Amino acid sequence: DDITQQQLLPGVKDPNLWTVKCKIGEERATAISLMRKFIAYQFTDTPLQIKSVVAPEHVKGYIYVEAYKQTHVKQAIEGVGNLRLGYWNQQMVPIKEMTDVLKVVKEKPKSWVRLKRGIYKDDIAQVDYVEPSQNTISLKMIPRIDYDRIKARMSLKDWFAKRKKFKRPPQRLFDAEKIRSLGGDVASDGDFLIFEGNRYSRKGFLFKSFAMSAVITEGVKPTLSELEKFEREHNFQPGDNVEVCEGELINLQGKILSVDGNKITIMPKHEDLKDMLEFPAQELRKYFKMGDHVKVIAGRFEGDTGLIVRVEENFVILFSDLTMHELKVLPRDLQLCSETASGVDVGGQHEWGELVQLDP
Amino acid sequence: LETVPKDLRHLRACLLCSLVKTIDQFEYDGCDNCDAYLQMKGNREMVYDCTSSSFDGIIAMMSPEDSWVSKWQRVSNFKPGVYAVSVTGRLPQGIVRELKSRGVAYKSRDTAIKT
Amino acid sequence: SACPLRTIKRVQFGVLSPDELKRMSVTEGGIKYPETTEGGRPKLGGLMDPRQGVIERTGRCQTCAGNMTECPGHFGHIELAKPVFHVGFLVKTMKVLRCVCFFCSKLLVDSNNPKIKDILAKSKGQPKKRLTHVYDLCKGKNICEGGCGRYQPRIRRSGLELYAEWKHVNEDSQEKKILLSPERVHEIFKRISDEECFVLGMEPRYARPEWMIVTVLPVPPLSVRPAVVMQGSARNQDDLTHKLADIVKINNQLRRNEQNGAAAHVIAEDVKLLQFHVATMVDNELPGLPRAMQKSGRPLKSLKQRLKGKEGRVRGNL
Amino acid sequence: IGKTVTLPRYTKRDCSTFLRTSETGIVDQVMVTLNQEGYKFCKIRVRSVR
Amino acid sequence: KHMVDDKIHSRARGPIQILNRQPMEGRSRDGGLRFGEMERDCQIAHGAAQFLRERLFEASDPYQVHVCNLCGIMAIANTRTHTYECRGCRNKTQISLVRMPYACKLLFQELMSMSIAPRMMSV
Amino acid sequence: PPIDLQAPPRYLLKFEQIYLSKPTHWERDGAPSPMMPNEARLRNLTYSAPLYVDITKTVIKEGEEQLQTQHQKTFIGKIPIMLRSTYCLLNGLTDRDLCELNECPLDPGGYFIINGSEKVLIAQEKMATNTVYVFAKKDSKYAYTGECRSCLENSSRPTSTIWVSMLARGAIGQRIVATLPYIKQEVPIIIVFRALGFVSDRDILEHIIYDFEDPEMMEMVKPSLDEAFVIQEQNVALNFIGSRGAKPGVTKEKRIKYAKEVLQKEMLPHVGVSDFCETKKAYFLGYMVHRLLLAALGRRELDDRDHYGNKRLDLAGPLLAFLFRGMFKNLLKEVRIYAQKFIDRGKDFNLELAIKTRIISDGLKYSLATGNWGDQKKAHQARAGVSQVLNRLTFASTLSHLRRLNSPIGRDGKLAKPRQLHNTLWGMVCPAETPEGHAVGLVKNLALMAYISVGSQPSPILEFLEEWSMENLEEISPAAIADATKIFVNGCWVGIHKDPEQLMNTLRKLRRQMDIIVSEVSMIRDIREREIRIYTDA
Amino acid sequence: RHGVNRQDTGPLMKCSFEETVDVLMEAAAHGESDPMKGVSENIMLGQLAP
DNA sequence: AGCGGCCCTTGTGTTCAGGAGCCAGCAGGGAGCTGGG
DNA sequence: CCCAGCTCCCTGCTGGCTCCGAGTGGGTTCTGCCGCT
Ligand SMILES: [Zn+2]
Ligand SMILES: [Zn+2]
Ligand SMILES: [Zn+2]
Repeated sequence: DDITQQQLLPGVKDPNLWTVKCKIGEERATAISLMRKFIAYQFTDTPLQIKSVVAPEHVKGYIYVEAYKQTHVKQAIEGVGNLRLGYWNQQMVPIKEMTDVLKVVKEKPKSWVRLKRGIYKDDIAQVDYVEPSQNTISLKMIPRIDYDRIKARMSLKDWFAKRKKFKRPPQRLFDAEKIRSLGGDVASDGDFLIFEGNRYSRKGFLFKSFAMSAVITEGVKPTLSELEKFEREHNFQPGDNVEVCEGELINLQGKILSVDGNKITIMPKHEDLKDMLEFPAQELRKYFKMGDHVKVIAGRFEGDTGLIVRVEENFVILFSDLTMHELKVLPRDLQLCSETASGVDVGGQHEWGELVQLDP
Repeated sequence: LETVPKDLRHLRACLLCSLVKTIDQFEYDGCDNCDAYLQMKGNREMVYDCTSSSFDGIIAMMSPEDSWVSKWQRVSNFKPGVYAVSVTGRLPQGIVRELKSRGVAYKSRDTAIKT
Repeated sequence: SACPLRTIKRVQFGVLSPDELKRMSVTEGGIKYPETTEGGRPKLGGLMDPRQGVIERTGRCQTCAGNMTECPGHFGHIELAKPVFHVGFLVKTMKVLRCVCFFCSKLLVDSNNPKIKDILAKSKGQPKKRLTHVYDLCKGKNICEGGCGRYQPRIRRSGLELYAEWKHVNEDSQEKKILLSPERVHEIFKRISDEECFVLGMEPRYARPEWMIVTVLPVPPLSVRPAVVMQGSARNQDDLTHKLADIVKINNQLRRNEQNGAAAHVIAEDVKLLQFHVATMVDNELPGLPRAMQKSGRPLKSLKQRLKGKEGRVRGNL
Repeated sequence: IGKTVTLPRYTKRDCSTFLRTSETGIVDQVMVTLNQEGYKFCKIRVRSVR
Repeated sequence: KHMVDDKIHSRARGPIQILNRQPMEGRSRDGGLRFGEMERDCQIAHGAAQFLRERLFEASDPYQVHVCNLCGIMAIANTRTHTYECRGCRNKTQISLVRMPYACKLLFQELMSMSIAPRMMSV
Repeated sequence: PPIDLQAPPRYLLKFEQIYLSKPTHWERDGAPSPMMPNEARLRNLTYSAPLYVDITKTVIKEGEEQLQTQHQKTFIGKIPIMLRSTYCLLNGLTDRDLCELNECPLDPGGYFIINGSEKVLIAQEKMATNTVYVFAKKDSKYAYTGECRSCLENSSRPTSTIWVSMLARGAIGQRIVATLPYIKQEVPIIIVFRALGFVSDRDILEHIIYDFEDPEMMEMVKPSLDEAFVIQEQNVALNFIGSRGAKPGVTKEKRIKYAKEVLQKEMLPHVGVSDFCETKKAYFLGYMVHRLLLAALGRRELDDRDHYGNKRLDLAGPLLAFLFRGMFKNLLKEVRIYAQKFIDRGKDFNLELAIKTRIISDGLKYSLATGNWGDQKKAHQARAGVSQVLNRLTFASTLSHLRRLNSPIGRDGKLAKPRQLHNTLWGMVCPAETPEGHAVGLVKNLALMAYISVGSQPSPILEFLEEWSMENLEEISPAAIADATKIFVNGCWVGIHKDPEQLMNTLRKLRRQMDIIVSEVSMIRDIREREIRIYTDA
Repeated sequence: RHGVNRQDTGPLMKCSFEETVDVLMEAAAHGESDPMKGVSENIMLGQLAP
């Protein structure tokens, strides 16, 4: 097939392709209408001389035309509303890119998402299953149930009728005993529990289905507190000493001159080695020498500084300046930083040297 | 105008013809050039088995003989019409064997790269 | 305050290396959100990054923990998807390109050559003169010599685009006219050597030619582009803020079109638009190009205009 | 012109209009109308003897 | 119409512009008079360097900043904790306080926005 | 032009006539109110009256079935009304009535009220259109340049400016070349004539020169013939022009078509725009060339740019007319888009929904409020200054402001020539009153007795001339031109005559008797030349 | 601008005179240092001029 | 209801300071060299 | 042992870019809206 494709490659004699701007989402309709016009025009005195029309999906807002001349393309596209903008300018696709144009490329559960509108908006959720055909997805999140409503036994429709002046309930784990005490009816369906036409998990999470358009799937990232309620990576920064644990050049310590993502491709400077090597993240390891400052970005006690009396293969040991207690952390989680720990407060609730009233 | 799909809904692309039509149009007429072998007309099931609703792109061939894109898609021999850029799936194994007995080579229309 | 007071003995100028820009910036991972707030909460990854400074009066900087007055602005940065020519440096870039070859990225005249030795001796402490003379010599030359012996095309400028046009290309048919890309220029400049840079006149310590190409666009802090609380609750954003929002939008669009396969043509179009936006942000008066238009057809005010002349920062405020 | 705006010492921010600094005089007259959009709209003419 | 009462104007530390901290403009805003370029030049001719310094720096927009002695760039100075740090050099001790006009600070920031290093060598 | 659409169904949508109400204002209940001008001032309203039109929408689908419907008094916006004008509600009111309405009787009016702010339109100077001015510009590559800012009576197309330059001396001779609208290169005049359809050099020189006994003229024009010789055919010249065009069409046919369109429509529009106007266009072009030759040889003095008789004052009339023309074009475009989008689906539309009165109303308000005379989005490209806030410091100040004049030259210019007081300004402009600032000499005021014509149709004058012994340009032969007296009407060379003295006597008698020629009309007989120019321009 | 800025005075002084942005572009590109000698430079820095 | 695009009418359009001087790019022409006869 | 290319260089021209005094007091309009998704 590949050999025949070689003989099928384009040439000067073969007709060319031109790009034409068009409205978004109407490429199929435009192409069908164009063919109906050309077939109608076949019996007329002026037949369209364009050889073919392409409406790719991966590309949006554009249609391509195969024709002998641009004037032929112009005549073909004339009279079409969606091609009004395109008619002013026709772009000549290069021969090399024509094949790329024809080429097409054809190709998640337990992911964090958010909601756009509704009473559950601004609530983090985890995906359970996605049904593209039905355009709906299942999200497990912290339930929002009002206990006063259950106590007073108000209808959901009435609540929606008077929703204008009613405050939304907070986020709390579902409890069956609480509703039993409040007098509400609780039904059991296997692992899930049915209450007011909704399935609740034993743990307390609320599972519900919502439209993809309503759901948010871009620019979404949970917070640490949210992850706590619901409950590889590397930390390499400039000016840090790393060792080459694996590879031909082993037991060599270099400085982190650069930083990248999956493949860091650092340029380490080893002892008596002016030249810089190339190592990926997995080959790279974080190791430090004895009697040096170390900071922990992530760990049991993050944002802490200490000095290491030893360095075990996987359990580095340091002493926090805050208190004389041992602290064992992953060497990868460890870092070297001559700078003192800033200890900046989070959320600026209180400032350094700020009066507070613990008791009157 | 018969070759042209009647509407944008219920669109499908032939796994062999590489032609794009609607299921009802396929049943009424079928492939312009694939009728003798496929026998699509007269059986809705045959239409389902020979055409898939998942396809990528469409190109209309006004003159396949002199159309380079048609030559690239190997639809130059076919009469002018609307042909999909690529189709998903493959024809039934039994139909592949009958085509082999008939002496007509079968080639997959899955031109799109898989990743 | 505890730091000792000092006067100023000199000011060293140069170009901020992208690595230096990243290290300076407090917006880790750059900036990826054209929006300023998030339900009234200034988005950290947005333009109104609290790290970059204090937003509201009586607030405090998330970075320096200083109020309005005490706080100086802290920069952000934007990782441009593709390299982009810096309009202010465009002429110097063209001169450097004419100076070096495409392939060796070497000088079209060897340093050991007596003429270049003479120019170096003559223009000591005068990098501008050094550059002009070396540019003349490399205009004279047309091949690479211990170089690749290849044919250096002529460089032509067209607004924000550069075209390398070969006459008598090395091979029988390789290329005749190519739209040189910022990425290609950046690669050539990176390949250039430090000693060659000094010969050109650019002290490599303070200015490397590759730095001339924008890759990590700096982001001025809020104080530079302050947003004014309006009589209406709708805060009014700065012109630079709007331009940065446009640039961020184009950058995110291009980044998406890269992370997912997109037509090389649309990639080129996004690159062109991003180049135009950055160039206008630097200077909104380049002849020929369209003028960036805020709304209702009122042109923006670039940094170059801020500093340009009377009523500017220098004459108007210093 | 004592004016206030409802916020999103509470729930009200002052948006009053003061007399121009260093100026003085006596309120000549006051007129109250509705602008094109029905909003209350007051003009105050103040006269100062020079 | 032009009467002295509508033109008399004076100022002593009134409100200042937002962009730059210099005195506001116009007497309706309790602004400050413009010590213009020719005034600067006349003072230069007089040789009153200290008066010129007062007029252009201490009486218009005095400002203080912290600068890394190594890279000569403004550094983050949490005066509360007295935590002075330059990210680029990762140093904390070699930081110098520098007094300059806020307009000059703004100019330097704008240049660095233009991707220029107006490095600030206190040495 | 009426707007026609195709989805097949086709619509006409032609406008017929306008009806303008008086200033009215609606509250929430919909009650119209008579806005006292004082009320508009007080409530920051806009003194404008609603405007209306008659529209005829005829539909044809098949079988020439006409669906002609008419919508009458279609509201299309509001027009601010100059106070005390005919259509203002204070018109003709007694002093007692004005006092009752709280309006100073001595108040002269002549200003609009936009959002309660008084605004006054400053007359804007400009070079008189439809005229041939020869200027010597040694600074340029041209020894001399004739110029004509042709412009039809009324046309959305701005004035088409055409130049006819003589190249500075230094191959052998000096060549005459014309720069046309929508052409980026000059064109040999002989080439232009041949494109117009005059190949015989005899005919071309008949059009340009009128006395072939003038070897001076004829030798001086020889070099242009020498330059333009190879092109001997009208089609060849048209192809040449099309190629020279901004975007020449590869096809020679389309190039020639584009060139023919440019000649017929874009060149000397006031001479004509319809086909068969080629003879008139050729004669006018020949006259322009003749003026250039006379100036080059010094037989005729160069026109003085600052000579005020060569200037026109766009009062509120023409300025508002221009703004409204642009705005009406925008409204028609928007209605076209709306109707097209609805008919694309086969479904019909409502012209009432299509109409956006806001276009006209808001555009007029914005222009008269910001003084930016042009589209809001093109604020910079527009010229500001017009429509200043009326100066009410004193009655004298108000009168001066209402009688203000402005030169659009631009304050930045350091040329003292335009700023200088000119002799022509005698009796027309106050020689003393002028700002002493940077705008000295550029802003003027009208002398007490001064008065500006509002313009009038020259049709009755043309009819009288035809009744008279005047001979039509096409009718006459080139020979008679030499001795006869040319006759211009607003720059349109209409014909010639043989007794200019008694002709002028008749014209002056008619004007004095106020019979056919209104007072505003001006008539000039350049006795030294052989021209009689009659102007009814505003 | 030409005669003055072609001198080897200082980027800050040249920019204060004319072609501010172009002067600073050249200074940045060539990595030149202003020796803080001129009165204009000292004035801009707000330190006692010489 | 929020994001995207955009109106300069002539898609092709008038002067948004015009003019006064520097500086860069390129056409052209001559001086002189040099591999063929 | 000339010599027509061919290189190098200088002239000259054209075209492009930046500047055009200092301050002051007032005023108004505007800082999106509609089609598409
Ligand atoms: Zn801060
Ligand atoms: Zn090379
Ligand atoms: Zn530093």
